[PDB]
Order: sequence, then C-alpha cells, then structure tokens
Amino acid sequence: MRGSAHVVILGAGTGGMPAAYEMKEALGSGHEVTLISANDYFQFVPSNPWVGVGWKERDDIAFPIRHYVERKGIHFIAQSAEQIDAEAQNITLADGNTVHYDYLMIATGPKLAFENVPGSDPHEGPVQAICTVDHAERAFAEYQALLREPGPIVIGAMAGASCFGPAYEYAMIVASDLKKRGMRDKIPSFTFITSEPYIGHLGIQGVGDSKGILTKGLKEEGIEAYTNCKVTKVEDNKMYVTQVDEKGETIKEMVLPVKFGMMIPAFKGVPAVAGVEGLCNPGGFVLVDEHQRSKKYANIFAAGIAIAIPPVETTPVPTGAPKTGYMIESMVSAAVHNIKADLEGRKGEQTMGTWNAVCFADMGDRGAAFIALPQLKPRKVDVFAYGRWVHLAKVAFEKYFIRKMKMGVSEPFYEKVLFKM
Amino acid sequence: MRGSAHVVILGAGTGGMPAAYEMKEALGSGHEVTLISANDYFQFVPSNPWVGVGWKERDDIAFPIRHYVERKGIHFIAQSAEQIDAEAQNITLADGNTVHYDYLMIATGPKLAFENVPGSDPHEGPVQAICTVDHAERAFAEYQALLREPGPIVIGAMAGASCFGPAYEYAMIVASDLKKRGMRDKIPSFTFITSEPYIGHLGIQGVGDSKGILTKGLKEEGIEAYTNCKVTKVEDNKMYVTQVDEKGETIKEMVLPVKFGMMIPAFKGVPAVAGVEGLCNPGGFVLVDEHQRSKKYANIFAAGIAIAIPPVETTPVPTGAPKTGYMIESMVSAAVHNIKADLEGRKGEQTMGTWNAVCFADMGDRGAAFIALPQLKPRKVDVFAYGRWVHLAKVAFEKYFIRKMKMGVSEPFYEKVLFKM
Ligand SMILES: Cc1cc2nc3c(=O)[nH]c(=O)nc-3n(C[C@H](O)[C@H](O)[C@H](O)COP(=O)(O)OP(=O)(O)OC[C@H]3O[C@@H](n4cnc5c(N)ncnc54)[C@H](O)[C@@H]3O)c2cc1C
Ligand SMILES: Cc1cc2nc3c(=O)[nH]c(=O)nc-3n(C[C@H](O)[C@H](O)[C@H](O)COP(=O)(O)OP(=O)(O)OC[C@H]3O[C@@H](n4cnc5c(N)ncnc54)[C@H](O)[C@@H]3O)c2cc1C
Ligand SMILES: CCCCCCCCCCCCO[C@@H]1O[C@H](CO)[C@@H](O[C@H]2O[C@H](CO)[C@@H](O)[C@H](O)[C@H]2O)[C@H](O)[C@H]1O
Ligand SMILES: CCCCCCCCCCCCO[C@@H]1O[C@H](CO)[C@@H](O[C@H]2O[C@H](CO)[C@@H](O)[C@H](O)[C@H]2O)[C@H](O)[C@H]1O
Ligand SMILES: [S]
Ligand SMILES: [S]
Ligand SMILES: [S]
Ligand SMILES: [S]
Ligand SMILES: [S]
Ligand SMILES: [S]
Ligand SMILES: [S]
Ligand SMILES: [S]
Ligand SMILES: [S]
Ligand SMILES: [S]
Repeated sequence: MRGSAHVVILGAGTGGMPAAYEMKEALGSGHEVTLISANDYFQFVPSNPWVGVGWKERDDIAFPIRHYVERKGIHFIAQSAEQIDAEAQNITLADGNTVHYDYLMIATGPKLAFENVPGSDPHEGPVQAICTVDHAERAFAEYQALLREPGPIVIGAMAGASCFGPAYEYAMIVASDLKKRGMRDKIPSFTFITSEPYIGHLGIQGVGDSKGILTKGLKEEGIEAYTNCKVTKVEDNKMYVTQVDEKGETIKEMVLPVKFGMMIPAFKGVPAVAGVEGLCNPGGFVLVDEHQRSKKYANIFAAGIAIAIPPVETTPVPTGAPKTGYMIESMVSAAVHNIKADLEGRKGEQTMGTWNAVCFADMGDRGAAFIALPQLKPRKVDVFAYGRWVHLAKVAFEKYFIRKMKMGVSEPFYEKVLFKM
Repeated sequence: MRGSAHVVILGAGTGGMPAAYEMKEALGSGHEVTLISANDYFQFVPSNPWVGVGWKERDDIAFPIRHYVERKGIHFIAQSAEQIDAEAQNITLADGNTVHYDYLMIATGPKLAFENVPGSDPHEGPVQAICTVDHAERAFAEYQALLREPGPIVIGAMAGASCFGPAYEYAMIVASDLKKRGMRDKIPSFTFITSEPYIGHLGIQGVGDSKGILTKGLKEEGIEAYTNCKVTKVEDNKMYVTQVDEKGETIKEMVLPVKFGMMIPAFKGVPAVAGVEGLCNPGGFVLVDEHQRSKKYANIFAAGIAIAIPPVETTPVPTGAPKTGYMIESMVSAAVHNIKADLEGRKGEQTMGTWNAVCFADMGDRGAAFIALPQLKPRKVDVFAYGRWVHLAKVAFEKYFIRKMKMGVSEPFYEKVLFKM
C-alpha cells in the first residue's frame, strides 16, 4: 500500500527463501513481506542425487517453512500461483484466492520440461529424474526395483539441459552403490547419454580438465558414453536416441532398452511466469536488466534459474549453461537492494556481478568441484578439483545452508570466507 | 500468524474505524491489522437526518477511508464480508477472496430490516429512511418531489426500532424546512407514527421531560401523533397501521396515504454475522460477555450496534433501546485492551462500564440532547436539555470526530472533557 509497499516473493527455494529473509531485514516492520510457494517445505536441491540412490533421506534435506519465516515477521502462503496479472498486480493462487503486490520478486526456479520428450515424464515410463526430492525418492524406489530385477541402465542429460553435473554425479554414485552391493556384475549395460558436445563440457565449454577426468571416471566404472545425443521419445521401455555430428547431421540412431533410467530434463520457466505477456523469452525465462529488474515491469524483479541469461555458444545439440548457487545469491542480494532503493527514492545500482559457475559433487569419501568465471574463455578462474576435501566442504555447506535457512539471513550471504581471516 | 497475531476489524463505522486505529496503536508494528468494510468511505451517521432534508451534503459528512488508515499501517479492504467461518477463522469476501484472522472484532452495525414491513424498503415505495447517507440522499430527492407535488407526510419509527431520536429530529426539521419555504400550508396532513408506548419514551422509558417537550414540539408544528403503532405493510402508497393498547389488543387500524414518508426501521444483525452458527441471538446480534468477547468463540470480539444487549422492559409494541456513541467507544476501547491482553498472556478485565445513552439532535439554531444512565430507573443521571448550546456542541463534535477519523486515535477517546481543566 501507499507508503508501506507490499513486497511478494514468489518461490521458496535456493534464491527465494533467502530473498524473503533479506527482504524483510532490509525493509523492516513498516513493509509487508509475503513468501508464496507451491510446497510447504524447503529442500536443499544439491542433495537430491544422494536421495536418488538412497544415501540420504527427505528428512535430512527438507523442512517445513512456516515457523521459520513467520518468526521473522514474514507471511507464508503455501499455494502455487497459477496466474499473474502484471497490470492489476494480482497473483491468483491455486485455491482461487488473489494476492496483490506492490513489488514482486520472481524466484520460481525451473519447470522440468518432460513434455519435450514424449514418454520421459517419471510417471510415464522408466526414465526417472532427481531434480526434486519427490522425484529423487521415486528414482530410488525404481532403483530398488532394478536391484530385484537387473536390466540395462541409462543415465544422462536431455537436449536443452543446463544442469549436467548431477547427471555425472548420479551415474558415479549408482555405479558405486551397485559395487557396494555386489550387484554391478548383474547389469547387462550401463550407458551415459548426453546432449553435451563432449564429455565434461558441462554447458560451460569445459572447466579445468573436466573432459579428461570425467571421461576416465566413466570408463573406470565400465559406463559406455555417448555425446551429441538427443532423446526423441521414451516408449515401450526403450529410449530412442539420435546422435548428430558437428553440423547437426544424424550419424546414428539407437534404441536402448531401459530397466532403470535417469535423464536430467531441459528447464523452462514455470507456466504462471511464462504466461505473463511480454515478461519472458520464448523459453519462459524472465528478461531482466543487470539490476534484476524486469525489462517490461518496473516493479517486477527476478532471481535464480527463473531469469533469462543469453547463450554464448551454440552446440550441435541444444544445451544451456547452469545457473548456480553463488550467482543466484548475488542476484537475490542485488534485487533486494534495488527494491529497497526504489522504496526510498534512489535507483539501485547493484548488479549480480561477474557471471560464474560453481558446483560441488560428493561421491562418498571424496568429491569433485569446479569454479568457472566469467562465462567465455579465456577465463579468469577455470578450475576443476577432486579430493576428500571437496566432500568435507559439501557436507559442511549443506549443514550451513540449512541452518541459515532456519535461523535467517541478512547482510550478504556466503562470505564463509572467514576461513581466511 | 504464530507470535504475530493477525487482527481483523469488520466494519468501518462509528466503532470500527476508531477500533482499527486503536488496535494498530496498541499492537504496534509486529502485528497485522486489517480493516474490512462494505463501503470505501466513512460517514458520520448522526448527520444523516440533515442530509435527508438538504441541510447537509454527502461531501460534508463522508470521506474515503484508504489513505487515512494506510498511512497508519492499517490494511484496508473495501469489500463486504459475505461469510464467516469461525472454525477455520476465514472470512469470505464479496469478490470471492478469503481473509484469515487470528482475532476478529465485529463492528458491522445494523442490518436495516425493511423486510419486517412488506413494501417499506425505500426502493419499493414512498417510505424512505435516513440511517445511511445513500438513503438520506434518496429521502431528500423524494422530499423535493413532495415540494413539486404536495401530499400527506408520515414520519416515525417502526415496530422493533431502537433509534427514535432521529425520527423526532427529522420530523421537526422537515416541518421547519417546509415553513422556511412557505410550503407548510400545502400539506394536507403531517402524521407521526411510533411504536413507542408514549411520545418521548425513546426506547429508554423517557428521559428528563422528553415526554412533555417532544409532545409539545409536535403539536407546535401541527404534527398529529400516534403511539403504540406498528406498520403491517406499505402498499399502493398507503401505510397500513395497527394501534394497540397496553395489552396488545387492537384499538384501531388506520390506512394512511403517503406522498412523502420516513420511518426508522427495526435493526437486526448483518447476514454475514447472523449466519455464524451459535454466535448470535435470534435477532443476529453477537452475544458477548462484559469484556466484549464472544461467548462462543474466544478469539471473536464485538462492539457497537452489532452486540446483543438484553431488554429491560417489554412494550405493547416491540421496541429496543438505542446503542449510542459514547458507549460504543467504551466497548471498542475494552475490546482492544482485552485483545492486546490476550496477545500478551493476561486476561483483559476491561469492560464497557455503565450502560448509558447519550444523544444530540440539531434543529437548526438550537438542539435537544439527553443523557441517561444506567438503563433502569431510578437513574443516576436522567437529563433532557434544549438550547442553542446543544447546536453548538453538535457542530463541534461532528467537526472533531471527522478530524480524529482522518488523523487517527489511540489512548481512550472523547475525553473532550478538557473543557473543564
Ligand atoms: C540436481 C541438482 C543439483 C544441483 N547442485 C548444485 C550445486 O551443487 N551447487 C550449486 O551452486 N547449484 C546446484 N544446483 C543448481 C541450483 O543451485 C539449484 O537448482 C537451485 O535450487 C536453484 O534455485 P532457484 O531459487 O532458482 O530455484 P528452486 O530452488 O528450484 O526454487 C524454486 C521454488 O519456486 C517454487 N515454485 C515453482 N513454481 C511456483 C509457482 N507457480 N507458485 C509458487 N511457487 C512456485 C518451487 O516449489 C520452488 O520452491 C543443482 C541443481 C539441481 C537440479
Ligand atoms: C440516523 C441516526 C442518528 C444517530 N445519531 C446519534 C447521535 O446523535 N449520537 C449518538 O451517540 N449515536 C447516534 N446514532 C447511533 C450510533 O451512534 C450510530 O448508529 C453509529 O453509527 C453506530 O456505530 P456502529 O459502529 O455500531 O455501526 P455503523 O456506524 O453503522 O458501522 C457499521 C459498518 O459496518 C459495515 N458493514 C456492515 N456489514 C458489513 C459486512 N458484511 N462486511 C463489511 N462491512 C460491513 C457498514 O458499511 C458500516 O461501515 C445515530 C444513529 C442513526 C441511525
Ligand atoms: C562438480 C561438477 C562435476 C561433475 C560431477 C562429478 C563427476 C565424477 C568424478 C569422476 C572422477 C574420478 O576419478 C578420479 O579422478 C582423479 C584424477 O583427477 C584421481 O585422483 C587423482 O588426483 C587427486 C587430486 O585431484 C589425487 O588426490 C589422487 O591421488 C590422484 O589419483 C582419482 O584417482 C580418480 O579416481
Ligand atoms: C436528542 C434526542 C431527542 C429527540 C430529537 C429532537 C426533538 C425535537 C425538539 C422539540 C422541542 C421544541 O420545543 C422547545 O422546547 C423548549 C421547552 O423545553 C422551549 O425552550 C424553553 O426552555 C429553554 C431551555 O431548555 C429556554 O431556553 C427557552 O427560553 C424556553 O422557552 C422552546 O420554547 C420550545 O420551542
Ligand atoms: S525431477
Ligand atoms: S546445475
Ligand atoms: S552443473
Ligand atoms: S552444479
Ligand atoms: S580459459
Ligand atoms: S436507511
Ligand atoms: S439511535
Ligand atoms: S435515539
Ligand atoms: S441517538
Ligand atoms: S429516574
């Protein structure tokens, strides 16, 4: 309302949950902050691959949101938004209620576009997914069904995927778990299928020696690997795969039987967001300026996977670049600062800063991690690392992030760089 | 929500508007206060009779609510509540949206029960009303239509009415206005019909010499007056009146032609409130204890005309006792204090205090006013007064109340008793 602007944060995930806390901290008691989300619980997404193989439980990685944000003065609505009217500034919720806003921060993350590949939906066939804890629990269930009745495995990433690390991670920990169960010798074939132009491209044109290390890792585990692949359909428990060359010409088609499968899908914008006329690119991603402000609506900001980031290369099979945690938090921090500035006269000048990708994957006793910045080579930092200490760091950061999500955040975030001082 | 209770005030009138301000003042920034009302504007009800004869305009007595309450941190919803679910603690609004509450203060005032008398609705016949500015504007319109085409006048109060002062006031100022227009001699008959057992009973068994003074005033103006009357129907521009004796036996029936009429209707509780199972008496009035708390729902409080107050006498024709401004404000003050106490552990002990009725009527250059307390005789104060100074006081208080409704209130209210100190 006038003088007491109402700020709504849409989506309670990696970006939106911190956004809610930071917004409330920044605005104070004279402004209403409402967090709206489809689920009533927060989940730590990077832990999902482990849920998918049974090394972790939902209880370990998820928790109910209400109490933690309410004790901070944040209103929580656990309903999905179905429609956004950007002119009227109303959000229509699944239950039919409407919520008005003065400022809206979109942090709705990705729509998992299973529909790109007929039959690929986890509920339609044997190809599962581990992007959400719901799906990872289901993937694990189906993994247990593979144990009771061994058959071919196919793991990888679909055309248009932007999140490749987890596919390699999941394949490695499955291979590992199979060994630790003396079941590995029971698998007739274990195949890795990716839309990447080469192993370890990772949607970022490789990082450090990702190519060599991931290639060797796959071979070490007896996983046969194909690149430049798209899946045209999943049907009758078979994946129909087309493999192309540098020019997009088919060089083979394959029909792969699948008893147990997991393919990272392409991401699009969620329907409620993509449905806002003029707000998004054709993929459903919100077009924002460097200050995280919508180019169309001055009172709509966005952060996280939900925003559009222009490609910098074109691969034989369409692929995207990942949007990862540190950059997401910088987007969030910039949006909150620039909204506050709008509320107080100024134009906020804060940006998300330099593009970067940072990923940590835990294999059990040790992990792999990379840091890449900026997006195009030659880079200022281009490191891939493997060690027991990556594992320790992943474990540490998970514990930390979950704690902060319960206790609240403010100021910036991360800056766990107190391990220097 | 937990730790930050949400308080909703239903109705933005004489009680509810101050309730919103006082609630927000009392609770502070850590609690949401939402004011919900059917109209987007406040109106000063006691001024309506003057609107009804054209001595005042809507612009003089009403103003839009939003800006004034919002600048105080109060959320304003200009929608009628249609349904209240006291179990779920949800209010369904006219537009279909729902509002949840932790505490609800009902200040919905009266439903004007025109349906008690078939044909009496201001839109169904010549019998108008002046309880709301919408209706008083309409009454005035019809008054102008009487000027252009003189015919019999009938003014008064229906069976079950509880608000008699305004009927006498309106009759006097009409008689007066007719004179000031040289139109008085054009009226074939001017009749006063009341459910009171005698002139000046006023629903409170008389006050001071109200009987004598009002009787004389009516005769002075050539107004013929009947008591112990109920109107059974209005039809074909005639009022069908039945007059009874002390025992309820008919002593005559009358059929009165009406060119211009105004009868104060009986009040009931509004449907959304009356519709709450177990909340109200059969009249639709909220049953509350001395702390203004609902006897059924510990988190519902009520103030103003909306609450039930037991009768203390029974008249040949049903009548009720008025609920007037000073007592309403005491109810409001008690409810706010006791809600705050609930929020902070204690049980609030504040009550509305002694029953009283206080009314001021302006006739033009001078006014009449009464004060009566407590409800049953013999009283501690039982005064009726007439003078130029009542007029000056009415004018002063109207200006004051409207100003306070724009600038906000807190602490108690009234206590304009600084004219002593
Ligand atoms: C398997 C996997 C592993 C990953 N590992 C890493 C990693 O190790 N390091 C790293 O930096 N990044 C990693 N990421 C990427 C990124 O950090 C996560 O995807 C992160 O969760 C993205 O944050 P987000 O806020 O944009 O979206 P999300 O965390 O997905 O949150 C979006 C929220 O919006 C809600 N929502 C969606 N639609 C609606 C709607 N219509 N109405 C209301 N709410 C809605 C969703 O329920 C969700 O709560 C990983 C991603 C995946 C999929
Ligand atoms: C003609 C007249 C003259 C009077 N003169 C005096 C006087 O001189 N002195 C005195 O002390 N008292 C006087 N009174 C009596 C009393 O003070 C007023 O009636 C006063 O307005 C009552 O206050 P209230 O808050 O209970 O109800 P109201 O002032 O009627 O307010 C009720 C509010 O609730 C709203 N509402 C109703 N239903 C809903 C719904 N379902 N959802 C949302 N909102 C709803 C209404 O729009 C209204 O805004 C007079 C009354 C009348 C009718
Ligand atoms: C985080 C994003 C990346 C994607 C997800 C994860 C992919 C899975 C990782 C596969 C790597 C496994 O293969 C592993 O690689 C490194 C080589 O560099 C080897 O390790 C070698 O370098 C490390 C240090 O980095 C030394 O400590 C070690 O003594 C040496 O042998 C391991 O002997 C080999 O087993
Ligand atoms: C407020 C609630 C009451 C209901 C609404 C109003 C009803 C209308 C009022 C009718 C009274 C008119 O009648 C009027 O009464 C008083 C008598 O007491 C007279 O006034 C008499 O007493 C007053 C003081 O009170 C003296 O100042 C005056 O000199 C004296 O004549 C007026 O000469 C007479 O004209
Ligand atoms: S998923
Ligand atoms: S990712
Ligand atoms: S990734
Ligand atoms: S990642
Ligand atoms: S590079
Ligand atoms: S009315
Ligand atoms: S009244
Ligand atoms: S009255
Ligand atoms: S009154
Ligand atoms: S009395």
